[PDB]
Amino acid sequence: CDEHEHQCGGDDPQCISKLFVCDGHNDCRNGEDEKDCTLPTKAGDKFIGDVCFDHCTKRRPEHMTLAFESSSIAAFFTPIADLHVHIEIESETDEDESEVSMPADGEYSFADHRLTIHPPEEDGLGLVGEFDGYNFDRFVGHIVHELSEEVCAEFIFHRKK
Amino acid sequence: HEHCCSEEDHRIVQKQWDILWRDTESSKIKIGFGRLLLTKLAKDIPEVNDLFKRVDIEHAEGPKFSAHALRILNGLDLAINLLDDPPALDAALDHLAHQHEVREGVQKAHFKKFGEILATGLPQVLDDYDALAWKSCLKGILTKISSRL
Amino acid sequence: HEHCCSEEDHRIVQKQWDILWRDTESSKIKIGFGRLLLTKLAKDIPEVNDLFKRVDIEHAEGPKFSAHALRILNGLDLAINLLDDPPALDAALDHLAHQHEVREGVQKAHFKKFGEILATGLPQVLDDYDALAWKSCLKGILTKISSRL
Amino acid sequence: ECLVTESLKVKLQWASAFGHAHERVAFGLELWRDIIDDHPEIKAPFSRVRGDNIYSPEFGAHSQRVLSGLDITISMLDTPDMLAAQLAHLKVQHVERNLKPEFFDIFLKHLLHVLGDRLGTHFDFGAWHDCVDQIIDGIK
Amino acid sequence: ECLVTESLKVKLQWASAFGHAHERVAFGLELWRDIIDDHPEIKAPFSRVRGDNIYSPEFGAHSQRVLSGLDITISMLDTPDMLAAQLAHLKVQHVERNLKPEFFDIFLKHLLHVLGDRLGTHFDFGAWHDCVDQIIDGIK
Amino acid sequence: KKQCGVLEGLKVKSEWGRAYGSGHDREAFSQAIWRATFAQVPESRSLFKRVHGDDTSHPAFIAHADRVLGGLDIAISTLDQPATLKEELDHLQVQHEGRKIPDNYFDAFKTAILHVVAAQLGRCYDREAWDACIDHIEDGIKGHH
Amino acid sequence: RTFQCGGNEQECISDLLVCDGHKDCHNAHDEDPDVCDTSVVKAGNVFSGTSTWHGCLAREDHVTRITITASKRRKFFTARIWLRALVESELERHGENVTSSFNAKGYYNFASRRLILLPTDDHDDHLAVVCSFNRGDNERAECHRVTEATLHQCADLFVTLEEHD
Amino acid sequence: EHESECRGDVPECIHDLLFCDGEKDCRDGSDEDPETCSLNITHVGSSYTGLATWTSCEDLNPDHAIVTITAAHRKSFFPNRVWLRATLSYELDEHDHTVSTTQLRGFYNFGKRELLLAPLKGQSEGYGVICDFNLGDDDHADCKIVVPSSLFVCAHFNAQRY
Amino acid sequence: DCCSYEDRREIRHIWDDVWSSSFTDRRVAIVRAVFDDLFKHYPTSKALFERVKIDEPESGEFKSHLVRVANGLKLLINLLDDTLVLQSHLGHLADQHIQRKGVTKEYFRGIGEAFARVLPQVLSCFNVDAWNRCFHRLVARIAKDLP
Amino acid sequence: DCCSYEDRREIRHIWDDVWSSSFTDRRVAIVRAVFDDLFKHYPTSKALFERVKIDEPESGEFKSHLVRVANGLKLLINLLDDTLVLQSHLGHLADQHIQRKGVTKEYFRGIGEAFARVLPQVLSCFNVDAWNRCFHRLVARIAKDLP
Amino acid sequence: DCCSYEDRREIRHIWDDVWSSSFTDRRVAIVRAVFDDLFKHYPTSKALFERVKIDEPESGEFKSHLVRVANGLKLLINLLDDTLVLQSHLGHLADQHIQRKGVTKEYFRGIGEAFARVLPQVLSCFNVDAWNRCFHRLVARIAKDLP
Ligand code: HEM
Ligand code: HEM
Ligand code: HEM
Ligand code: HEM
Ligand code: HEM
Ligand code: HEM
Ligand code: HEM
Ligand code: HEM
Repeated sequence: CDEHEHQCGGDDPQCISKLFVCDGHNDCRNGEDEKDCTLPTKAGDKFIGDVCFDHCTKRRPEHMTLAFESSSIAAFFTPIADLHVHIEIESETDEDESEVSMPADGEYSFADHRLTIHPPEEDGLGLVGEFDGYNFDRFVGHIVHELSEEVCAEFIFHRKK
Repeated sequence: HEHCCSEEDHRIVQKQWDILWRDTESSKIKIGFGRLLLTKLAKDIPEVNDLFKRVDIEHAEGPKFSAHALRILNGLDLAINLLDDPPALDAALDHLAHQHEVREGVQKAHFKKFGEILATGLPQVLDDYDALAWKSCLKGILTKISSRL
Repeated sequence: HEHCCSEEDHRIVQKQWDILWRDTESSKIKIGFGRLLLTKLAKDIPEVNDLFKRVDIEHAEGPKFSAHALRILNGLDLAINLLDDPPALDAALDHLAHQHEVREGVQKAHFKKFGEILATGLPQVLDDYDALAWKSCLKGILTKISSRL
Repeated sequence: ECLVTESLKVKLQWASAFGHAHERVAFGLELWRDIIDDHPEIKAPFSRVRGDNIYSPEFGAHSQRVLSGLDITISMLDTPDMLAAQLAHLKVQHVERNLKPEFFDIFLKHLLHVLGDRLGTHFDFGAWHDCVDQIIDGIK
Repeated sequence: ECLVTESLKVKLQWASAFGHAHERVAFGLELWRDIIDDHPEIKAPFSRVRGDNIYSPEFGAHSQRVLSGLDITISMLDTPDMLAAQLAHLKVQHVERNLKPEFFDIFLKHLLHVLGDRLGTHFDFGAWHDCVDQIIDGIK
Repeated sequence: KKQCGVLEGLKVKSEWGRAYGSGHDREAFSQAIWRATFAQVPESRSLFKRVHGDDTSHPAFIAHADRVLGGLDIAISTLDQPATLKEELDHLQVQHEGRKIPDNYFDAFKTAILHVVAAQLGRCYDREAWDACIDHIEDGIKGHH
Repeated sequence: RTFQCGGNEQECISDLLVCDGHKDCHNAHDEDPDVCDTSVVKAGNVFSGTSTWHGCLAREDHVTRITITASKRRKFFTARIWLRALVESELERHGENVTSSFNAKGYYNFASRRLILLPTDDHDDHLAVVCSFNRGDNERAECHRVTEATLHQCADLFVTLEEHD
Repeated sequence: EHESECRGDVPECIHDLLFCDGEKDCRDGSDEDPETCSLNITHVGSSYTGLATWTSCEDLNPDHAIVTITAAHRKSFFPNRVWLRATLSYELDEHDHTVSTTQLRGFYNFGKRELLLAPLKGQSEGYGVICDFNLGDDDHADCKIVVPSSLFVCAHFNAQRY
Repeated sequence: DCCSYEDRREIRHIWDDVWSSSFTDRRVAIVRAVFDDLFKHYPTSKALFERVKIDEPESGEFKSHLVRVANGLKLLINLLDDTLVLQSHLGHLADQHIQRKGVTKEYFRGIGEAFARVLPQVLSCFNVDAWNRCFHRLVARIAKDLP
Repeated sequence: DCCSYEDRREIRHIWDDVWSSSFTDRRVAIVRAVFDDLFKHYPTSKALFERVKIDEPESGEFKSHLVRVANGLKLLINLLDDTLVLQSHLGHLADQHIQRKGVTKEYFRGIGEAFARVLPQVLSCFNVDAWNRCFHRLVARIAKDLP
Repeated sequence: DCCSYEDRREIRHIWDDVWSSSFTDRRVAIVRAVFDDLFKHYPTSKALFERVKIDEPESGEFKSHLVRVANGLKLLINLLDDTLVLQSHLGHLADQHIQRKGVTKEYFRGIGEAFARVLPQVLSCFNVDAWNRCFHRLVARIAKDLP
């Protein structure tokens, strides 16, 4: 595809702009952009990642947790469906058995399957989820300095069952 | 027909034409760059000076006229960024011609100059460009305007 | 397991040797570049001058001799481009020796000069090259020719 | 001492370093910019081509017509007979203008300069320097 | 003012910019080409090495023997005792030829020039310029 | 007149350069021609008993084929000078003259080169242009035209 | 543009020996059915599919369909398949549905598995088509229409094998 | 370089001397599992093959080449590496079918999964071989004969096992 | 009619096939056949070019004419990727043709065909439509006033 | 016998292991052991090199000899990727050895062994065959015109 | 407290959003609002800057003040990837503030907040913690030798 465009083609590539996936009506002449409007992440769903490598050091945790307060859909225009998420981190050191759970609010985009978390603290660390698109039990999402767009630390999340 | 203003050319145009607006806060650019194009027209054909009375052309830096200078370049801009997907552009320009139609005292020979100003005016304000390309596209915009006159 | 003229060298040769023929219409190149190699031979050993009577060497620019100059470089060329896959090359050169055999009055010591001309002649006509490499390969071509004399 | 083998090499190296297209103009303008920094008076005769500012167009046009000439010269440099003919016609163009015979001898010094950086250590100076003389003398 | 530390730095930077192999010859010939464009008379003494045309071989050979010398010098520049020994033997080679004492002082000016482009803004001029003097004076 | 057409003479001169290449593909480009020829005329192998022409992949034969192209390269190289061609070409006459070559065979070896060139070459060439030029060379070696 | 064997062992072989009826690779991967597979262009097959246009001849996105007409294989030089075909354009310009057509010759490699069609005797533009069957399967194919000289791309189109019988 | 990612769900990057050690140095302890310690590849007598192309030396034209493992030892106190000996053999093409036979020694590294060998000493035509088993199974490879000094790539052969 | 863009890349390759060499053997023989094809349809023009000894087909001079025509013609092409340097060099090349007698505005439009009848025999792949369209806008501008 | 090519790359690595430093501590100790191994088999040569105060094994001078031998020897190697500049610098280095007395053609063929004798003990991976082949064609071109 | 490193890359992007233009319309309006926010909390300082005709908010002069503050401030930032050139240019910029009267050590620690209270309203993504940390070590090195 080209830049902000999205590739719908199953067997006969058709290149369409990003703003028309789950638009509400047929744009891709296949008809393959409307099949996907079911949202995958339901309230109460709880993801737990393990660290891959970490240079953005607040508490440099062993592994951190992520939960969904509530998903919500703006009725009229729904490529994007906003979220409330806790982020729990249970640390340990010399001294203290500190805790944390900062609330934030992201949005999941049916377009490129990414979810975002807007910085929970003022430190300006966005968490950029990315699914593969066919799985939804795990994502390779990793943290980013919201200003600079630089990969700092990765985690591999899993759904719990 | 079918040949003039080929696909590959306007890709060059849009790229070069976009080098100006890479800067932010470009309101002042195209006010100024627009303010010159109308005055420099009046000093060739003096007749047209009468036409701009409603916008008060007598004040060059005047606010009431300045806001008109934006609307001409901005109206030209959407034309260039819409060059691809032709069937829309025809409708886009058709609505400009009709907009110049109800206005009286607009003579077809004026644009012929306005092209020659701009065709030799442009090469001062850009880094690089292929004159042959711009020549093709601006014949497209201008000639189709005035088709109602 | 024999050492002289190792694989990696002739790859260098073929690359450098090919820089000449990158140009098209190279008939005139190797006519001229061939015309010099035979004359410059006669002014060292005068004896050999008699051998070329059949081709009329007396005319340098003469057509009848020019067509002979091609055949020598062209015959040398196929030798170089065939350096890889050795067992063919042996048969290739073997057929040249026998071609020089039936001709009478060709003395083995001649080639020893013809190498020294070419070994010091070549460095003028190329951009870059490793003299050590060429030295190895041309000992291969020349020494194997004349093995019938 | 030139015209044979030692001439042939100048052709091959003329092909490479001279480049092509937008790379050609950039070559020419990089030449003159050498000599005008060295010998400031040389820009007097160019008032016809607006040699006030070399980077301006219309001189860009000129300097390419220049190099194009060397092509005609160097290209036919093998066949001696037809060589003089172009050299004959060429001088005629330079008769009607104010020159010094020393500017020519200066030119070849700064031309073989610029080819240095692109060819580094690889070429025969002897081949060029002497065989550009056979071009330059025909202009006197 | 040349000392244990401010000398040490010259060694490390000599390693990098000096390069290796085909890159070394290209370095040397890029040096002399600087000074001969600046001071045209300097090519008088080189008639032995055919310094008519520097790009020709056999001068290429020479200029590398030159730089190789600085290696011997700069390499031993830590141990003061053995330093003078090479400086002693070196001057002997330059006694029998026509020189001016000003060409030396010129040399170090144009050598530290060329290292500029390859090292950009990173090095101690003070370290070089003073510590090349300790090499140059031993030749007088 | 659909003859060597001195302009068209240099047409093939250019194309040939692009087909007959550098590197070891040339040795492969040779194999094609012969493997093609023998399949048209099974009994033509008898003429090569001296060169080990029984099997075509044997090293002694590979050498033989390069000289053939090598020789033919000289021909197509110079169609500019009508003098030197007739000189160089005339040499080939006395090469073949000492044995019996029917005019049927090197009509087929003509057909062979065409197909192989087309494949080897970049999708574009004019047959009727090639058809003339190599046929001029064929009239050459045959000795009478 | 040389044929790559693959398997236990691999190495180059020049494109002109690929399917010649002679062993050329050591393990014979080149004379096999799965690579030779004489007919992916047997006459009567029809291919279809749409084409975007990002190059010259700028117009709306529409449907095309190439159909193979002819086929030939000279049993002396067996290495390529010379063939004819017909190219169809169902574009709607305006005021009707107007259908362009032309005839095209060209050939089809076994080495590279890609056919190439040039228009014949056509004074009119008609830009040439080039395919490739890189899928390893014989239904689908990637094509793009190209100018005959420079060979730079234009109009990337995909095609499918229309159903036989 | 100089490290090897782990085998499991979550990729970490751990230094090469810590595999098959007898101490877990990962997150999950991938280093203890028989999906890694399995010796199936260097059991004595195994042999790899596949015809080689020569680029750098000998220019022999593609002909078969095998590697074989004559004897393997694993020292009880330093289980990180499997020391072993081999014999490379490849077909010179003269007239009759003939083969020159180098003789080798080297180690097998569980990290890289790549055994690497070297010529012994006073052996004609001293070559060495580098086999990477980075494909899925313990069979097939992408080897290369190299000159022992530079690790410059003499001859590249993609080898299987019978 | 609109040189466009793609047509220029079409040219740049076409011209690279005919021009490729450091020798002049080929570049001569091609351009000589252009005029040799021209004079057959306008024998009146042959009365001009007397200054160059036209009467001798093979002269030691006449070549030195056609050679400068090529190197001038080739000089045009290598500017098409960079315009605005064309006009300047175009206007110049125009004025060198008004300083003499006998320029038929009619003859320029003639040689436009002359290539179109003598190109397709040197090359193989060739675009008649392209070469013919972008060539007029060259010639139509070197015959701007008259002659 | 044919320096070839691959042998030269073989050298350029071997030589890079011994020569790697900006200090002279290592380059000295290696080359000194070359001659120290030489004189053991040709004590007659030791009668030469009296100019440099040979009799002192650790002199403030003698080092300043061996150091220039290395930097001269290392100067050879760094030319092998570029020939034709070797011959010139080879012929030069030859003539500097004919201007004195007591340099026998027999001595060079001796030191050829001297490296092979004890140069390995410094390195680990080493090719005797390579270093021995390309070294003669250096030395057998020094003793050509010398007795 | 330790400018560190990543904080500097954090700055270099933040500063690139505010400074991006060749026009001065934006760079002015931002920095003017800094002092306009400063004077609200320290009206005493406004008694200084009388030399520049402070009393006119839109003077033909006053802009020519703030403009040099920016280009001076921007001059600092573009050195952060290269230190040791900072100190020199830091010490210089310090001394230009001691040659006058009415510059209190208390004023600098004030404007440190002035950006923080009103620097973001211009940007969107912004790191308060970073910009606040690396800015003191700039300013706390200006007020060292000053009362
Ligand atoms: C070349 C591209 C041009 C464009 C895109 C353009 C566009 C416009 C538009 C859109 C308006 C109407 C504004 C509105 O609807 O509120 C306008 C007004 C006008 N234009 Fe143009 N224009 C162009 C060139 C010219 C030229 C060459 C002339 C005269 C020689 C001209 C004379 C006028 C006049 C007299 C008005 C009257 C506006 C008023 O009184 O408020 N325009 N133009
Ligand atoms: C170095 C590579 C050489 C090659 C590849 C070569 C090749 C050839 C070939 C193939 C021919 C026969 C032409 C034919 O049958 O059509 C020929 C002819 C001849 N060669 Fe050479 N040659 C070489 C060197 C020499 C040298 C060094 C001499 C003499 C000093 C020599 C003397 C001759 C002579 C006298 C003929 C006679 C041709 C005639 O009578 O028409 N060649 N050469
Ligand atoms: C070295 C070989 C030289 C060649 C081949 C050469 C060739 C030419 C050519 C072809 C022209 C233009 C003719 C035309 O436009 O029709 C010309 C013009 C000119 N040349 Fe040269 N030139 C050379 C050297 C020089 C030098 C060293 C100078 C020094 C200043 C010079 C100064 C000029 C000037 C001023 C013109 C412009 C004439 C005018 O505007 O009327 N040329 N030259
Ligand atoms: C800057 C440090 C310098 C060093 C280390 C140096 C070193 C040397 C060396 C080693 C030789 C050759 C000895 C031999 O081949 O046996 C030599 C020769 C020479 N040096 Fe220098 N030199 C230096 C500066 C200069 C300068 C500035 C000049 C200025 C022209 C100069 C002119 C020459 C000449 C002409 C020769 C040639 C002797 C001959 O060929 O007979 N040198 N130098
Ligand atoms: C364009 C067509 C041909 C050309 C240019 C050509 C050229 C040549 C050349 C250059 C040789 C080299 C002789 C030598 O090196 O001593 C040769 C040998 C030979 N040619 Fe051809 N040839 C052609 C067609 C044919 C055909 C069609 C045949 C047979 C069907 C043939 C049979 C032979 C034979 C048998 C020899 C070798 C004679 C021997 O070994 O004693 N040629 N040819
Ligand atoms: C089609 C493209 C053409 C180009 C680019 C071209 C260009 C040139 C150039 C550069 C010269 C040399 C001028 C000089 O040395 O200053 C020349 C000479 C000449 N051209 Fe052309 N030419 C073209 C076509 C024609 C045609 C069609 C005619 C006549 C029918 C013509 C008549 C001449 C004449 C007579 C001269 C000789 C000038 C003299 O007598 O001194 N040219 N041309
Ligand atoms: C094997 C490689 C050798 C090389 C590359 C070499 C090179 C050199 C060089 C560059 C010098 C200094 C010349 C100068 O300062 O102008 C030198 C000095 C000398 N070399 Fe060698 N050399 C070698 C072997 C030998 C051998 C084997 C001998 C004797 C058996 C020898 C005897 C000498 C002597 C006596 C000097 C001192 C010259 C003087 O008294 O000033 N060299 N050598
Ligand atoms: C926070 C960073 C600041 C920087 C980087 C800075 C830098 C500068 C610079 C470069 C000048 C112009 C000096 C010249 O032209 O040579 C200037 C002028 C001035 N600055 Fe600042 N300044 C800062 C803050 C302040 C503050 C907080 C005050 C007072 C509260 C102050 C008071 C002045 C005054 C009075 C002048 C005018 C000098 C004159 O009277 O001519 N500055 N500043």
